[PDB]
Amino acid sequence: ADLRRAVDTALSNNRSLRQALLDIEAARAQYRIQRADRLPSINANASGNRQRLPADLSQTGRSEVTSNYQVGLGLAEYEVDLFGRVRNLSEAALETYLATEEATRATQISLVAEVIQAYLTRDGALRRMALVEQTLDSRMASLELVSQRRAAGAATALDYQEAVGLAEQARAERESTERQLRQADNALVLLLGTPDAARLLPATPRDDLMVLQDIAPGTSSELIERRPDILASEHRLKARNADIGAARAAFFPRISLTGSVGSSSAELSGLFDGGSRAWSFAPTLSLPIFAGGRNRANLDLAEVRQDAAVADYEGTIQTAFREVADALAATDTLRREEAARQALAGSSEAAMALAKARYEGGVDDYLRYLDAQRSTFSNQTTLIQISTERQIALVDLFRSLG
Amino acid sequence: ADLRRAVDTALSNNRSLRQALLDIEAARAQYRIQRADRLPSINANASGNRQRLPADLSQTGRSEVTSNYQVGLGLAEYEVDLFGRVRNLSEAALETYLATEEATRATQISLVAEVIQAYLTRDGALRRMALVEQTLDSRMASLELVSQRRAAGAATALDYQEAVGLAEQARAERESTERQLRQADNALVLLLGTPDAARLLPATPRDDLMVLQDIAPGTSSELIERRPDILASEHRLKARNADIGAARAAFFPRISLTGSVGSSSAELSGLFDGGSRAWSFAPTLSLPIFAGGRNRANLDLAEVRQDAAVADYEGTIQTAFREVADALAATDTLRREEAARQALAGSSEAAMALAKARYEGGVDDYLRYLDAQRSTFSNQTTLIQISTERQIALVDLFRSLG
Amino acid sequence: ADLRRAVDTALSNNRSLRQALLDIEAARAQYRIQRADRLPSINANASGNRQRLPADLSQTGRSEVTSNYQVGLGLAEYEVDLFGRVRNLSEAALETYLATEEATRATQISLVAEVIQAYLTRDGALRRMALVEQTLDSRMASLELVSQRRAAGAATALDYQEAVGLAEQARAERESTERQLRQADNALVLLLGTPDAARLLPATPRDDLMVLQDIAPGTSSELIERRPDILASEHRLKARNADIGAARAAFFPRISLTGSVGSSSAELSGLFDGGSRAWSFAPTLSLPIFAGGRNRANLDLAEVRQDAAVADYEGTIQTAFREVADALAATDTLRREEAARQALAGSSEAAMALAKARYEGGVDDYLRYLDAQRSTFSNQTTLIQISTERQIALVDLFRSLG
Repeated sequence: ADLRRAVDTALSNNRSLRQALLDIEAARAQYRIQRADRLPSINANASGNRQRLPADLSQTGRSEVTSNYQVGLGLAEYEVDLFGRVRNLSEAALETYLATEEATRATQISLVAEVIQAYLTRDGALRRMALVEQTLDSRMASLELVSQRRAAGAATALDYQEAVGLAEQARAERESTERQLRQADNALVLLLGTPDAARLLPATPRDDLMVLQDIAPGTSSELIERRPDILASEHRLKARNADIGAARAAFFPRISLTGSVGSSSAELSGLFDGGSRAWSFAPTLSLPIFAGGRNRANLDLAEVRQDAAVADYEGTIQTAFREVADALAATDTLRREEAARQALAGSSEAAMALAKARYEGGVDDYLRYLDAQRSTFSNQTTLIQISTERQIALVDLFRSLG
Repeated sequence: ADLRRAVDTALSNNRSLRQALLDIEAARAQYRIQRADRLPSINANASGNRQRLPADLSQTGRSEVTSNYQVGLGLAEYEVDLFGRVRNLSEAALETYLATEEATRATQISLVAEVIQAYLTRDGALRRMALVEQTLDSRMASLELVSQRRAAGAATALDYQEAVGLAEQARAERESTERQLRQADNALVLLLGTPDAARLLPATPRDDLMVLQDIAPGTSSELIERRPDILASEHRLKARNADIGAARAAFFPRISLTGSVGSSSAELSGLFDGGSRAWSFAPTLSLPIFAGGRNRANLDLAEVRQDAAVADYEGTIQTAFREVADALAATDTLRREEAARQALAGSSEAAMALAKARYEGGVDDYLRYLDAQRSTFSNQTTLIQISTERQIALVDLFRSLG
Repeated sequence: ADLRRAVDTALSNNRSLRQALLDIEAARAQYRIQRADRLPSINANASGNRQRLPADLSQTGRSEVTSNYQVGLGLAEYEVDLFGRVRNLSEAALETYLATEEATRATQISLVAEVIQAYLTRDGALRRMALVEQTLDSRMASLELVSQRRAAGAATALDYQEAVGLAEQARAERESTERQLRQADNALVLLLGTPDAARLLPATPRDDLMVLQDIAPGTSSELIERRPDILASEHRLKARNADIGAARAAFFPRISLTGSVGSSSAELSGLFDGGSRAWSFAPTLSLPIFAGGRNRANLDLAEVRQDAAVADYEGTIQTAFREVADALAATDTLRREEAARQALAGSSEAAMALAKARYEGGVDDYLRYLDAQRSTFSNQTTLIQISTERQIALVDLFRSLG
């Protein structure tokens, strides 16, 4: 329940997700930029050229100056396309935008998985703190009791020293778990991206289930169509195919019309006089009859780049298969390992029942009971470690499946 | 033996390796592109310009219309190079291609190293599974025996509980080793890059020698001459020197030759008529007498980049030296460590022989013999871990030596 | 004291630091390139064009050939700016240079941190070697003593075997510590960057204070004003905020002045004749009245990029906060953990003193005294790991604080 709230807070507030969404907007931006090329590029051109062979003659000087002033609209190099290398670049940018969309979706999924994993780590750390704190209390009781035994003379100073060492070891273990818990809290507050994230998280552990325990892997073909990074690789491959199309179109002759319409006169005063509405059409065909590789090696470059995109697609698919298979193996083995560790914890708890029965029966002293307590609580905390690690493995499996 | 088969399968099928050779074909294509600039670049130009000062007059209107149609060949701004800045870019691309060749060779070497290391890890994991399976069988034997002793009343429930806990601990250990083995298989499958990779590997481990156990490091100068990434950095430094040459050439005047040949007429009907075989010839000397840093800042940028390439080359040399030194230290220490661990395993085996002699002699019960079994089994698997890690260290040493 | 010498050697000699400094020189050069655009770009242009409708007529042929030769200076497209898009690019280059300065400062401080951490690791490894060497000596002494006891028939071969195994385990531990020490030495010599770096480091550990033990974190705002990476992110944000200004200026009309001055003649002989001193001076107003998204998408791309820079700045702030919080938590918990471990080491020391008193008193065996020595040396060496890790945590806290 709180996982959903934390994930919502992250998606609303995490900075890396905002960066990814802005990458989305920028991909749309250059897609629009490239798409603008297909449409006419007409601009208002107001140019005045003063050219003359002798010197001086400024501001209507005494010479044969020709001062042309061309003011009007100009079609700035339209490229009508037989194959649409402009169009090829256009849907190449479109494929880049789609790949960016898939990549941002993958980043969102990864951020959610990190949030859940850090949450689970924090919960496990809280449980381990309860366990280690009460184990240190058990060691303190044992140390005090051995201290009384030595004071009464029934114990050597060596036993007091070893009890002191055991208490120190318990303190060091508690310090290590405290450090782990603080690191987990800081990681969570970073992932949530809000300075009040320490207020949105519960202060105590709970035994409530948080993530679904059984997840069906399905087939590899389904994973191909659902995992975002594979989709991103597919879209990049499509973009590289678009680049191959552009390179192929570059072979063929390119025809461009340069147009203009406006006024022109030999003097500035006649700029807005009748009879100067000039125009210029200039269709031009360029075709390199011998490229020398200038156009060909571009084609081979695009070809090999598309092949590299194919290889990248295959490699990403294989990596995703590797990752999901690892997650499945980890989840299965960890389910069995947690079953074994739960059986072990139950065994130590049975030892608790027996040792307590003996102690209350006056057969075993308090030292044996406390030793049993420490044993069972060590077993319980090494159970919590495995449970947390299994939950993290489940989250990784969910992330891998998309 | 099967290691070479796995390496062949990887080099034939690995997707990242195919990506590397595709990067080499791309780099070669890029060099071809840059080399095409040195050779003449002519193109067939067919242009028709129609211009007139008043408006309308479309399709031979009544005015002083000026229509020009030029159809023919044209040399598009040849740069006659006194310093060969085009040539400088040429062998800069060539050095980039050679550096990419060295980098791809290094990637192939790394792929081989990972394949070998993963395969060794799989072998060690198989041995560890044998070890842990028999350790768990020992634990269950002792558990059943203690269960019988409790049933007969000769043992407390505490002993039965601790035997249960030990069996659970062994089961958890077996689950951990199973997880490790599955992950190793998955990594090997990914490295081989084929869905049938599980058929190219043996289901059982072998004690045969696998990789050469002693490798001579030689001298540092040799490591400079053989290691592929060092060669890549050297070729990149040579490329940066060629860039410095190009920037120096940019200071000097450039001779730009532009020419054309074809037909020109005032009307469309007269394009293919006699007496229109026009031609152009326009050499140009572009030399910026005051660059303002436009050409000088390019220069110290190139010199700074060449110095940075020098620093990178030295840093890569030092990194390779660190890697080979680390690999040598690891190999030596691990040889001695495996000697110690083999001595320890032999010691546990001798203790096994003595405990078995006692048990068959009727002096020690079965529990002591089973305890000796578990002890020797743990020692033997700790030996296998060191042996596997030493093999991995040898492979890392080979990889770092090129 | 030797830390200052080592870090000075690093800054003088480390190849990655020299790489960063050459990166600053490159960034300064790239800014000089961009700043050169604001200033006039004049060009000594010497061009000769020969064009005529019929064929042949080369070298003063018999036709209407026109041979125009222009030799002289030329102002190559001065862009007088109403908003300063060139000025905006200059500001962007300056911001990039400042960001690179902060990044290089960050690389320097990180290099210092790694040098100090490696040096601390080397010192701790030396202490651990002393400890493990004497632990192994104790194991060999116990092994010899048990061997002599067995030879006299007072011990079973089982005790000899277990003593042998213990000695082997101690040897394996010694090999592991030797490997760690060698790796630390190699890392240190790589960080220092000189072949004679191992000459510059002492071969013995020392107990003096090494870095300041208490460091005050201060406020978050102060860290915002001191950490180099956050300053680099701020400068990159400023660069993008100049890019958005450049894109905004791209909307507005831009004026270019193309000028020239020199000689013109219809024949080569008359190039240096009187009255040929010609010139041209040509306003051009370029303004796209209908961009079609060509400029508008550039504008929103700049907006999106600046927003992404804002997100980057915030994310880096949060990352720095996470790092300093982790460092503080680690330092505090590690201070308490080292206190506990020192108490434990003192406890084992007192236990060894008691065991020695008993042994010299003839009550305890030499085996008991040797075991007490081994226990105290194990506690003392596990103290050194905590102390070294605490020192490394302090260095990390210093690094994260800038």
